[PDB]
Amino acid sequence: FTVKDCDPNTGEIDEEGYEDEYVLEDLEVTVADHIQKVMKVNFEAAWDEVGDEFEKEETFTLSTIKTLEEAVGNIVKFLGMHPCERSDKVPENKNTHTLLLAGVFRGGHDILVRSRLLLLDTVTMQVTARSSEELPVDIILASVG
Amino acid sequence: EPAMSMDANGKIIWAKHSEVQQANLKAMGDTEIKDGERLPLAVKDMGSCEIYPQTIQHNPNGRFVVVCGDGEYIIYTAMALRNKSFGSAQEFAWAHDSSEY
Repeated sequence: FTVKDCDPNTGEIDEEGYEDEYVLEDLEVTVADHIQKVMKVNFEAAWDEVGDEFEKEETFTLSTIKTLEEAVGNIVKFLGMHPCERSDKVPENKNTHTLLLAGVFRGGHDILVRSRLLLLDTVTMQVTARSSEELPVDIILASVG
Repeated sequence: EPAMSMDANGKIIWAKHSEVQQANLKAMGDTEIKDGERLPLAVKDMGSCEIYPQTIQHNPNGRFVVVCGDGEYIIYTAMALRNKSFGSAQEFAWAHDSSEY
């Protein structure tokens, strides 16, 4: 900006004044500015289907902590989607969990996620992102973080 | 020295003169001239602290200065002319990053 001084009493607004620039804050763009979180038009089918065309994967095996919760903090909250297919709920503890989760991404097509968190007693887990849009499968796996 | 630190826009804001009030900081200038030859300043004080310093150090982005004097540290929010913060020292490091100390 070109920075101009004020008199608030009665001012002056004149062509001159000199610039300095100040660095502003980052904008990060989310996976929730774009999405409508949903319930499926056809989960059974869709669920699978989305796999069919779309599916990328990441696996981790969890050996120092046996808790979802960290993961959980990043996922419900980052994606802004619904955990489910009756596979959401956990009390202050729970043995196993799946979020098979929903919403639709911008540009029309959908971004779909299944997270099977598996507890043997370590957690090893299958995160699936399946999508009706290509950019989202790679994204979900990242974005969730 | 006085206590001053310069924003790379081009304002070395110092304070005081030698024992004058701190009331005097500023300098964005406005003009250009030859290497050997000499230059003009702007005029618009801010400040009129009390504590008498001997350090000025800019924030790592010039920005937040922490100034120590009388043995305590006033940090200023500078443009703000706000006290960014204060306490008593002994010795210092900014976490260079520009976010801790």
